[PDB]
Amino acid sequence: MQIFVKTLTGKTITLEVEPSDTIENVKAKIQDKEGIPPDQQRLIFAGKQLEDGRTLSDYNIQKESTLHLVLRLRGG
Amino acid sequence: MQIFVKTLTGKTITLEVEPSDTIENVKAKIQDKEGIPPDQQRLIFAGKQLEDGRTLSDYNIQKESTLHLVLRLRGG
Amino acid sequence: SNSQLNAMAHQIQEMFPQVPYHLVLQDLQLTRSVEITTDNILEGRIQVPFPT
Repeated sequence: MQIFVKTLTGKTITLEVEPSDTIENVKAKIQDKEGIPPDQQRLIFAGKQLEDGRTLSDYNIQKESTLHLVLRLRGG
Repeated sequence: MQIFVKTLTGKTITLEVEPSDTIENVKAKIQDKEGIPPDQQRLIFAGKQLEDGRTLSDYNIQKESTLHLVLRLRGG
Repeated sequence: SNSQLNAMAHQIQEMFPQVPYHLVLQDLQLTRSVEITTDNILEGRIQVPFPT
């Protein structure tokens, strides 16, 4: 199934994944297309944060769902 | 006596209870009136969370007191 | 103007469908960076919809 990741810049990335895929792997795929480190990649879904050690089936993430990419920079 | 329960939506309901009433029983009333499962009913009073197996007098809850009802949505 | 501020805030509003719009515009004037604004919300710098 294909999903759509929306970036804060208004960019829409299309990713081909399966319900059995892990959140960690999804972010790794984004690093393959964009290059952004998964450590700084906070995946949010409908306002809820997706735990790295989870699957798409855990949050009922279906196809064509919008994945929110949140950034984080703690320097103080 | 009467108590006021306020939800995150701002909605406020008045519940008829007595000091001898148990929190578990009170939340059960909300479960039937609003349809909210007790498993997702988090009753907070004065910053402190109330336990199910406790009475209203256990926390010295007086009449016309406002209780905060927070939901627990997990897996959705 | 607040044109760019609104545009940036609305973007975050789509990410977090449970955050006060006026609070989003608030941090947007302080940090002025969506990379930190949305972060601040997740950390707990922004007040959530709590009854009172």
